[PDB]
Amino acid sequence: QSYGFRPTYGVGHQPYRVVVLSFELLHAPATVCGPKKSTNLVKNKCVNF
Amino acid sequence: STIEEQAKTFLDKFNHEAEDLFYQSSLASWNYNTNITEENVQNMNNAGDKWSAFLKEQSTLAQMYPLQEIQNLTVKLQLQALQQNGSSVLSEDKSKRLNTILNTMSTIYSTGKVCNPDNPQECLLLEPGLNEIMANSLDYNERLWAWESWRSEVGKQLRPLYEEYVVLKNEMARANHYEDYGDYWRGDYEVNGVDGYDYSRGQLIEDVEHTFEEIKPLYEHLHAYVRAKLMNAYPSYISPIGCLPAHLLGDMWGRFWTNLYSLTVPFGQKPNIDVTDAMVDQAWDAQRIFKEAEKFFVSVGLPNMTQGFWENSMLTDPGNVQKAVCHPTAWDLGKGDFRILMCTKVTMDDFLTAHHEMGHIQYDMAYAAQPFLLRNGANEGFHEAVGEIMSLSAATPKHLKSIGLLSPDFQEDNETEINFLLKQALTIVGTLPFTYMLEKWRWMVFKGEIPKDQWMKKWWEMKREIVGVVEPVPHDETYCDPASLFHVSNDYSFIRYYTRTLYQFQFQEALCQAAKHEGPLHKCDISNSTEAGQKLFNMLRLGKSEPWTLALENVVGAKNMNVRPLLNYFEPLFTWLKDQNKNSFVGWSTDWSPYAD
Ligand SMILES: *[C@@H]1O[C@H](CO)[C@@H](O)[C@H](O)[C@H]1NC(C)=O
Ligand SMILES: *[C@@H]1O[C@H](CO)[C@@H](O)[C@H](O)[C@H]1NC(C)=O
Ligand SMILES: *[C@@H]1O[C@H](CO)[C@@H](O)[C@H](O)[C@H]1NC(C)=O
Ligand SMILES: *[C@@H]1O[C@H](CO)[C@@H](O)[C@H](O)[C@H]1NC(C)=O
Ligand SMILES: [Cl-]
Ligand SMILES: [Zn+2]
Repeated sequence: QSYGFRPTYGVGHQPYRVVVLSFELLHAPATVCGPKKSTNLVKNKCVNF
Repeated sequence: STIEEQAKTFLDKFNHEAEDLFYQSSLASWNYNTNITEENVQNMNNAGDKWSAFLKEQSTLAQMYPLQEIQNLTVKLQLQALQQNGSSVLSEDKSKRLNTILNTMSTIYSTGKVCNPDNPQECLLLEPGLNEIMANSLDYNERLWAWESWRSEVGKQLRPLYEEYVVLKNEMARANHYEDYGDYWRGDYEVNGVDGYDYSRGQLIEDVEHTFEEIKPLYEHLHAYVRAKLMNAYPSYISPIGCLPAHLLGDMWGRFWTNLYSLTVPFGQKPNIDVTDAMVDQAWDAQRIFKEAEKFFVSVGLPNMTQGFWENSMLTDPGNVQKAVCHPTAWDLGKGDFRILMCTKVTMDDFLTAHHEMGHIQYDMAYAAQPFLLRNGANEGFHEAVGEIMSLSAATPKHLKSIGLLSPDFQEDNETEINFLLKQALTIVGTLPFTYMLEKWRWMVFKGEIPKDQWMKKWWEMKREIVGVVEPVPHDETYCDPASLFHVSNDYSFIRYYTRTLYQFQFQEALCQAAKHEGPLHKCDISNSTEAGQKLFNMLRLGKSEPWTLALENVVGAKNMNVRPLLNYFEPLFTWLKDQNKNSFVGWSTDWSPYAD
């Protein structure tokens, strides 16, 4: 069926882009991992590396 | 399987296509009315023709659908509305003939110009010549001559054409299972398929007669007061007991008696309700008027308006660069597009008309969820009723006091209240008896009880009885005075004004009772009363999907129309008129006539 869009239409009819994420937390070798952002590298001070 | 889901799916398809088709048609109409160009007229014509062709196609498609017995309350009503084609139920030749005759009286009424006897080349149409002469020239002779010219130059060409029009309308009604075209117009008010709320087609006549019988003393007293005042103005033109002349009613036909007010004001030295100078001083503009009206409906319990209306609608004069007919009109274009045309000046007339237009838009919005064939009022007199009740509520001086539109020291007195009630009577009440007379004459003509050679030979007798007005100039059967109005010559009904007035009084009384109002009904405001707003919005959202009497009970609790709110509203006027008319004859005499002495 035709699925066109127009700007005159109000809220609820303007086109929306949506994306999905499928995860898997089953115990398996890890491939995609996070870098945990970063912190400044302190030196010569008792810290938690 | 059965025809239920078949009709359901067909009506779904009809809704899907008709939404877009009416969207295109309304967009073309809005383009034309805001921009007077030949291309816009052609676009409107094409859109209307395509919509008519699609309606013909849908009626043809639904014809094979059996009547059977389906009681979903939507599908049956939709197919019943689609089936009543009307002009196309007879043969093609007869349809062409009725189109020819329709255009005949339409063009004759539009171009029924009258030329002065002293200058044949100087001719005036109904507008602005006759309207200005009627509303400004108070001379007896000029008004009488204008009446004679308008009812003489046009009726001769209309009499047999209207005869054939009546015959053809009776034919169309009989072919569609109505006894007369009057019954065809009753069919809108017909209620069936519901238990305990059925309304018969004869019940309309019964209720109309009963209500007019109760109203008769009010019209008698008002006409007696008008006769006394005009006899004071015209000593040698009005009998103390005789009927008033047709041209001394405030208009040309008897439709509205507004122009009599300046000649019939009880206390003309007291100021009249007019705050134009107030908005001029406050540097107001039409956008402020619309914003205040939206705020007032927010106060009474309505949600605010969407940005699409304010982006698309026009609320002022667009000038002559793109011409526009400045008659204030509303559009529900479909697909959630709502618009209004209005050339707004800084006036109270424009203020009241703007409340009508935007509350009328709100009323249209109330039934948005209803399907296409259910996007209409339950009967022909609810949208105008909503507009008029909003105008009356916003017209109350206290409503202006709260928002500072007038100086608080107005000091509402008995004289001002009686003046306002007299204006209402000569504006709203003054049309009820004339409307009843014309509608009764049309009904009796369509039904076939009035011989042609006696048509006006009934009218001008009942005019001496119902309206209490005697014709000033004798006319033979060639003239066609009873059909010399806009409604009769443009193929429209006339009971809508009576029904709308009754409904508006009942609705206002219901809202006032739901607003905890104390005192006279005329000093009642609905501002800051969300209970009454929601109570009325319950009726507003129903639309025509349900019988009109259920909607009526939903707000007033009465299953039959009644005039008790009219008495409650006009009781001070009744008392004042009865006190004033102690030494004057009450009623009118049929025998008296200006042309016979
Ligand atoms: C008004 O109509 C003319 C001719 O039909 C057209 O050229 C013009 O674009 C229209 N105005 C608007 C605002 O569309
Ligand atoms: C009438 O039809 C509508 C549309 O399918 C449906 O939602 C409603 O339930 C029906 N009414 C009854 C009483 O079955
Ligand atoms: C209408 O009222 C709602 C409720 O707060 C508000 O969010 C919206 O902006 C208002 N719309 C306009 C046009 O003022
Ligand atoms: C309605 O309420 C508003 C705000 O509460 C107020 O400004 C206004 O004066 C009230 N109107 C009346 C008639 O009481
Ligand atoms: Cl008439
Ligand atoms: Zn309206």
